[PDB]
Amino acid sequence: RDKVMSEFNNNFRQQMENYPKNSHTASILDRMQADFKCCGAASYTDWEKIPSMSKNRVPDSCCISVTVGCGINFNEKAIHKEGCVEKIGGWLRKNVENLYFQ
Amino acid sequence: SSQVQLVESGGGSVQAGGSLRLSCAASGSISSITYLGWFRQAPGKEREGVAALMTTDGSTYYANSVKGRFTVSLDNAKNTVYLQMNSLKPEDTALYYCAAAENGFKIPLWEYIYTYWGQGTQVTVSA
Ligand code: NA
Repeated sequence: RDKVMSEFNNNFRQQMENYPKNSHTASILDRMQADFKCCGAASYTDWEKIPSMSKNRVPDSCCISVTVGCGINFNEKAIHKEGCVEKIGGWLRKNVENLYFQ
Repeated sequence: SSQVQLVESGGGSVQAGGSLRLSCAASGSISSITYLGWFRQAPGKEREGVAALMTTDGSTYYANSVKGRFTVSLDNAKNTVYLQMNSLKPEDTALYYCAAAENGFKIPLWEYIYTYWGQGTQVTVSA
């Protein structure tokens, strides 16, 4: 659905806003970014708009090699450049009658 | 995480066509919970969502392979969520996990939205 897409886009972005505030939210987005090898919604640059995330700081889960603190002062070559919304979203659309039906 | 604990019970071994009722007792800071879900991991297979209940409105969600046979329900007074399982098949054999999700994503049968997990209870269904 485009409801599946629009909602996932909206929710992923709202969860990015809550990432600094809620360590459970942080753990959830971390597992998404690490397991699907993606960062941010459209792009890693999306983190630039999130408080507690300076410029040149992304979650460690965006790193290609996840080590403690790797997202601090990150280099573009060391991070997943693709956004999570299109990548995870296409996976959700491909598995929709197993994740959302009542 | 340790703010919420989930404890499953009611597993066992039954002959095909029989029934079980799993229960999951939630404790800790559970007022945050938006979905209570049941996941299962069968021998040799990845974990899959089976049934989920949204606390917000009581809505329920089922995997297609269990629709009509399994029912998820919540006894608020006991802080316990149930999975009634009827007409059990050998392919229902699995470790069943209780899980809980807080607010964030509205994808009830996807384990990536759930933060709290029980240890699992074994369900064995004989041919
Ligand atoms: Na959660």
